[PDB]
Formats: sequence, C-alpha cells, structure tokens
Amino acid sequence: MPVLENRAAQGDITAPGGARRLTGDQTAALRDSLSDKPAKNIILLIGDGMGDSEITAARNYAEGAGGFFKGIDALPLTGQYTHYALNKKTGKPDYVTDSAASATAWSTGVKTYNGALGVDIHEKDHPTILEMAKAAGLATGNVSTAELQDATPAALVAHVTSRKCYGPSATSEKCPGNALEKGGKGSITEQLLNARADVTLGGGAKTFAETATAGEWQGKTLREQAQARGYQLVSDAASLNSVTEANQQKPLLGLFADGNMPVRWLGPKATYHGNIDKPAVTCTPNPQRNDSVPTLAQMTDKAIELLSKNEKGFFLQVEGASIDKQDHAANPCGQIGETVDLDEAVQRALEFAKKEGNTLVIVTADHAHASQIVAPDTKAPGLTQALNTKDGAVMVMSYGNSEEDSQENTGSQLRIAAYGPHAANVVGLTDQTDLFYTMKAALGLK
Amino acid sequence: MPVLENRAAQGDITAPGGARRLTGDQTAALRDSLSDKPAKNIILLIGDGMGDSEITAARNYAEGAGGFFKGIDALPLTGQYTHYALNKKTGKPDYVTDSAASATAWSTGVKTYNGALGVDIHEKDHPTILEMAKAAGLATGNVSTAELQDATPAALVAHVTSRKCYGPSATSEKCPGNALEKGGKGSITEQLLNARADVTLGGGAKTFAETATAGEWQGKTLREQAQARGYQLVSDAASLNSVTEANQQKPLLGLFADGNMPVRWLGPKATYHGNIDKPAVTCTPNPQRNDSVPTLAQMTDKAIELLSKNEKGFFLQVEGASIDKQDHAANPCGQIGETVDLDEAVQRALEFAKKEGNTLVIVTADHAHASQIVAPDTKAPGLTQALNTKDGAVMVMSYGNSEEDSQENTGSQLRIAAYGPHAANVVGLTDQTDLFYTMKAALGLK
Ligand SMILES: [Mg+2]
Ligand SMILES: [Mg+2]
Ligand SMILES: [Zn+2]
Ligand SMILES: [Zn+2]
Repeated sequence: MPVLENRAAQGDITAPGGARRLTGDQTAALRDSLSDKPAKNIILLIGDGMGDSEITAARNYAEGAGGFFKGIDALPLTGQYTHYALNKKTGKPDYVTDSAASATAWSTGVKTYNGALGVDIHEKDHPTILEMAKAAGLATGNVSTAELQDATPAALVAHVTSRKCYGPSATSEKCPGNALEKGGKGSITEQLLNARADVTLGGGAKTFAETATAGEWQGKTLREQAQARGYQLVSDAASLNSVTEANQQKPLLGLFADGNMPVRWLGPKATYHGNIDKPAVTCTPNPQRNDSVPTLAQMTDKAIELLSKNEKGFFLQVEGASIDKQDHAANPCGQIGETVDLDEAVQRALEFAKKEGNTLVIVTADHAHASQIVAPDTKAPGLTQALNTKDGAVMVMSYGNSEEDSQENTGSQLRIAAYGPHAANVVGLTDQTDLFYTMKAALGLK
Repeated sequence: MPVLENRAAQGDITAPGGARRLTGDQTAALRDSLSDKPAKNIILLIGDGMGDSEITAARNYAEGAGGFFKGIDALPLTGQYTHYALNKKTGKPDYVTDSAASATAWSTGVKTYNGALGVDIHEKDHPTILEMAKAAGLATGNVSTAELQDATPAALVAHVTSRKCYGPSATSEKCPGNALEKGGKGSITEQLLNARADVTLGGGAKTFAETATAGEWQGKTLREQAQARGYQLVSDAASLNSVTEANQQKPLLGLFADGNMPVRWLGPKATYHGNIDKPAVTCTPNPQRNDSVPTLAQMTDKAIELLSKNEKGFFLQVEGASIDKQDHAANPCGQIGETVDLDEAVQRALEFAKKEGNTLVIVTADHAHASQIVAPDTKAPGLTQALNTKDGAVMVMSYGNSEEDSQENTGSQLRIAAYGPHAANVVGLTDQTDLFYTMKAALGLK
C-alpha cells in the first residue's frame, strides 16, 4: 500500500504542465490502496478546526502554493464528511457543531447536543471507541497538545452533560448529576483517571491540583490520586524519553503544561484592514516552545513505541490542538504553525503504518473554522492579515464570521483522508458518526 | 461501475448509528469503480463558486442535513484540488484566482494571470481541450446558464488577454492585440463563432447584436454572421426540442437570454445582522424562469442526445453558473437554487454515463467563494440571513469577506468528484491543471 511520495507541482508553474501534481495515471496505485483485511492498529490524527481552507493556508505559507505536505497531503484515499450536531430540545439538526459534540460523534457513533461529552440528547452514556478497544485487550493512547480536559481528548474517556466540568469544582456547579459527591461518575479529569488508557500525554496539569470531594481519594489532589492509582507521571521530554513501558499496571500520564502546550509560532493577531494598514507578517518560532517540551511529533513517536509492544494491537488518537484556538484568536501564525506541527505527527504515524502494514491512519478535523484566504487588496469587514509565503508572495487571511473576537466555527463539510486497511470507507460523502463504525469494524471490535 | 445510490442518514438521527451514511464496507464497491480503460466521452459539470461550503448549505436547505444530493453527492471517487493563479508580472502564485484564470487552467493545462482567457502569463495562446477534441473528430458541447461570453464557457473557445473583451466594442479598447480590425483573432464572441462547437447553449444574446469591425462579415451583426456561417439558432425550449441534428455542417447555437438565464429561486439579499433583525427566509420559485426557458438539466439532456450521434465520442462542458453571481450578491436563495439546478444536470449526466459505460463524469467548481454556515445566534461583521431548511430548523449564512457588496472569491482547495474510466485521477490532492491532462489522456487525445 503506497503513500503519495510527492504531489508537489512537478515543475515550472508558469509553464504548460509545470503546475501538475500527477505524473501519470493513478488507477493502479489506487487499486493497491484498497484492502478490506483487518486493521491491527488505528492511529486517528485530528487537526482542531483544520478544514480544507486551513490546510490550503498552511500549505501556501509553509510549502508554497505548488507545495505538498509530506504527511497531511500524502494520504491517498480522501473524501468529505458532515459533522452537524443536534438541538437538545427538538432533536433537529444544529448545523454548526462545537468540539464536544463532534468529538462525541466519532468517538461513540451517536450524534449529540453541543457541549456534551460521551452522552446523547437524553444524557444517556454511550461507550467510546477507546473504552471498547481497552475492553478488547488492545492498548490505548490519547495524545494532545491541548488540556487533557478539553473536548477532543476528553471525549474518549469522559461522559458528562457539559464540557466545562473539568474537575470537581466545575462539575458540582455545571454537572451535579456527574458530580462524584452526588453519586455521579465524576468530573472529566476523575473519569480520565478511571478510564486508565495506557498512554495519555498533553497539558491540563492545573486541574490535577484539585482535591476529590468524595470517594477513596477524597481529600487528595487528582495528582496524588494518579500516583496512588499506579500511573507514571512525566512532566518533560527527558522523563518522557526515560519511559520504557506503559501498560495497565503502569499507565503513563504526561502533563507538560498547566493548560495548553506552547504554540509553535508567534505572530500578531489579525486586525481590521490589517492587510492594508499593517505590513506583511512573517511568522517566527516561539522561544518558549522549549527543548524541555515534547512536540506533538515526539509524543506521537513515544506513544507508538510503547503501544507497539501490545501483541493485540492499539488505538491511538492524536490532536494538533492549538490550531482552532489560534483560529478563534484570529492569529494566522499560531493557526498555521499548529498545522505544520500536525503534519510532522502525521508523518511519524505514516512511517510506522507503512512499515507495519496493518495500521489504518486517518487524518481529519472535528469541524470547520472561520479562516478564508482572500485577494490581497481585500477590504473585509472583519479581521485580516497579510503573510509572506514561502513563495515570496503575499497571502491575506480573513476572519469575518464574528464580531465578538473569537472567530466562530462553521458548518462546512470537510476533508477526511486515510491510508491502510479499510481506508476505502472515508471516500465519497460520509458522516462523522460513520468514522466510529469504520474504526470499530476495522479493528474487529466485538 | 456503481454510483452511490444513497448516502443519506440511514435512520433516526437521534439514535446510535441513525445518522450513518454507510451501510457496509466500501472496499469492494471502490474496486469496481476503478478502470483505466479509455473514456469514449467526457461530461464536465462546473458549479460556479461551488466549494464544499456551498454544497453543504445547499444540501442542508434542500435535502436536510442528513440528506443526499442524488447527483452531486452520488459520485464515488472524490478528492481536493488547488486552483491558485499566477501574478502576470512576477510569475509567483496569486492565491485567490478568478473564473478566467481557473477556467483557462483546466481547459489548457497551463496556469495564467487573473483575467486571461486561453493565454499564459506571456499572452501566448495554448489550445483548449475543446479545440483538441474537435480536431480529433469528437463532437463538442459547451452549455452554460451564464452569458456565453463569460469566463467559464468562453475559455473553451476564446483566447484573449482580458475576459472583458466580449464583442468588438470591448475588444478594441481592452484587447487591441486581439481586435479583429487590428489583425487580432477577434473578440470572445467572434472566436466562439470561429471555434464552431457542435452544440453551444446559454445566454449572452445581447453581444451577438454587435457588428464586425472587419473581415468577411464586416458590417453584419454577430447574429447575422452565425446564420451565414451555417448555425442553427434557437432561442426557446420549443425550438430547442425541435433540433434533431447538430454537427459541423449544422452547428447548434442556443441563445435563451440577453445576459444570464433566469435564476431558479428568488429571495432577499443577506444583510447586516439579518439573522437577528430579520425573520427566517424560505426561498420561493422564480415566476420568470419560464416553461419557455430550458433548464440546465434540459440543455444537458438535449446536448447529450445530439452529441451522442457521433460514433467517435464527445466532450461536453456544463456550467451551473448563477451560483457565484448569487454568492457575490450575498443572496442565499439564488445561490442555493443554482446548486439544485446543477444537481439535476449531474443526474442527467450520470444516468447516461451509467448506461453508456465509457463516459467519465466530473463535477467540480472553478474556485471557492465567501459563504460560511454559522451558528444561528451569530453576530457577524458582514451580511447574514437565516433560512428555513427542509429539516424544519434554521440555518444561518454569512458573507463576510468583502465590504464592497460583491462577496469575493477565496483560495481554499475544494472538492472534485468523478465517475467512470480514469476517475481515479481526481482522488487525493491534485491541481486544477491536472484536470486538463486527465481529460486529454482519458480521451486519448493525440
Ligand atoms: Mg479540541
Ligand atoms: Mg464563470
Ligand atoms: Zn474544534
Ligand atoms: Zn467562478
């Protein structure tokens, strides 16, 4: 099964056929990409708010318009999937979902209301793909650059009526029914400790400081509970590399930040008429990213190394998180840098899958965002910025869907791409809930 | 080779698996969609400004979120393609293209500057896929709901430095080098007459009223010249149905409007805070669309009927045009209605292809547009409107990339889907220029 080695413009863009990305007929290579054999492992890479526009913007900037992302763009089977949510009251569609409902959709196979984690419109719990995988004896990994309590990584191990129920404090106010002290299953973080995936890596260390309002570890901090539960705590790249085993006896928990991990690139926020008033921006590497802080690619690599030892196979979800946060913050550089980050991760996952032969790798997003690539002389009503691309040209980015700073999400259907056994199930129009069923089946979960 | 009969939500959206579009594993069906055998015919359907977002909004409104367009969504092989243009001066990429440069890129295989038709950055002409097809003896069709002098349909038959050179008048001012009177090849319209496709159907009748500044037909109106050249002129549905033959000896020319043909659906323009201040809109059929005016579907059906008689095969380009004009005009209803129109056309094309077995059907857009599906309570900086979907829910549309009314184009990569011999060449990431090469090769043009 081949990966697209190179789909960059073959030559002189200005010349006939120079802009081509193909060098010949693809029928044969596609036929070699079709396999219904079982997938031993599954690696799901989620780019936060990374719809087609975000991908085009990051490529234009980092690789040039005729460029090619070695990871993100190298997946051969591609399609578009819908991700609408449901209105909790009426049960009718809610055309624009949040991170929480979408994450739930692919992690359980059931649509839900915005803000829900692991439950349907009736607040009924439904087992996630991770729980199912774990129950079947597979190894499981949940990796993210955001806070572990955030919608994407949280959805695999928590079942709460509101995504805001991070720890004890918020839960009692926002999710009384899930509140431990009220006989509920606990907050997001508590449920995460209970779920016991073999490898969990991310930010969100802050909430681990809260103390349990009830149970065996009542009075202890969630951090203290984790140690007591048998978890290996790691807070930096060095200690992470030191890890040699991660299992149900010694589950791994990497907390590398109080909240979200540091952004890759720094750059100014988009502003009114910024493409006109301000000069073109050139993004710059964040000094605080640190050699101490593991990158999404490193965490992905360590995760695969450890999960790999499980003879039965594994399920790993990886999230290039800061993308949509920077998209909300109308910050081009942060957004684009987070897509480059993801791409490096997708490469590590593709290398492993390629050599292993039985791994299904899927790269997609939870929902779409606000960013639009517009003409450079554009006089847009919202926030804009001009960027200096690898092509040595100017690209203007617009965020015009919200007045309240935070650029909202959108409902456009977006790209889903895959490689490996069963990847054919992402081609054409599909629904985000199909993704749950594809992974379940590919993995033979039953 | 199968078409997706149904990818609608299988059942109850609120229940587990109810929102699924798949009913089983697609590996086998995909294997049956792969064929490198030769394509006898090619039918290319272009939705003007019909990116993924436009497709999602038109589905939500006309079919419901869990709906399925029988045409547009039924194509099995899908991917995403880039359509960046080039800056005439520097030769560097111009991230947001217009309809002229994009049309030229798929019709000739060479990238050009915005505004050009059938020429590269150096103003050098390059032969179009239609000219090449005709030269090889295949029948050729050029159908559009727009004015025949507009960028998309014009690009197949004209070679001018500016898309504005409609007829003699504009050409002398805008394109002196193409100006007939100055020894040039002539305006868009004149060159169209010269190209002599077997079937040309659309609007733009107004310009045929101009008189030739030179040549054999100097002093005669372009309409008069057409008659004199041997063309069959048709201006309404009835006369169009009367046509039984269309060939090189009796080429067909249907001019059903002075400009663009009538929009299917009427509705109010999007406005500032319109989703808040104004009530939800329900689009209404346009009374002036007329039983006298053939629909894009009908024109597609007639064109396939006539082109069909050529033993050697045919190439047909069809354009659901009023879509981006209505997108520019921030008019949801017009835009959406144009997408439904196209869908009917794609259906007609897909039935023929399915039965014929050697026809490659491709559906895609020239470039992306402004439309974004946003939460209903959105307070966006631009124009917005709330619509009453088939789901009996509200969907809000936002146009916020321009202040100067006309909502500009965007540079996001968008969907390209196909069915038949060689459709595998649209899967994954490709460039709009690859489309020219795929068609040339499938058709074996040489
Ligand atoms: Mg998230
Ligand atoms: Mg056009
Ligand atoms: Zn998100
Ligand atoms: Zn267009």
